[PDB]
Amino acid sequence: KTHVQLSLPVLQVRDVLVRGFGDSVEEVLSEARQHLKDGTCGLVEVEKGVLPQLEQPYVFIKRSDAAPHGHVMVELVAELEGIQYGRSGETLGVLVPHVGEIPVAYRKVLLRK
Repeated sequence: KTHVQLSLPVLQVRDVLVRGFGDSVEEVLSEARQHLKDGTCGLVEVEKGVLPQLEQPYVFIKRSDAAPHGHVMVELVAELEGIQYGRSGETLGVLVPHVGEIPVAYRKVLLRK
């Protein structure tokens, strides 16, 4: 399937134990896609002071379209030292590994895979 319905646990930035997916744009996009498939991917909602508490490169989910079955269509865009790899809509949040942190909410998304 080109798209997969996912429900992503929304984590508070200060709870997050593993604050990024790796060390290159290509690795973080790779790791993010693997964790999304394995159901081991969390979402942090981006506000003032969140991104400096996480590790670059960042992986964002961005709205790819204006929402089947409640699931917002999203795609992945990475960022490293102010350069983005991908072009998409509004940020829904930053992806991080989920290692059992308690979420505050779930974000229903349709991921272009």
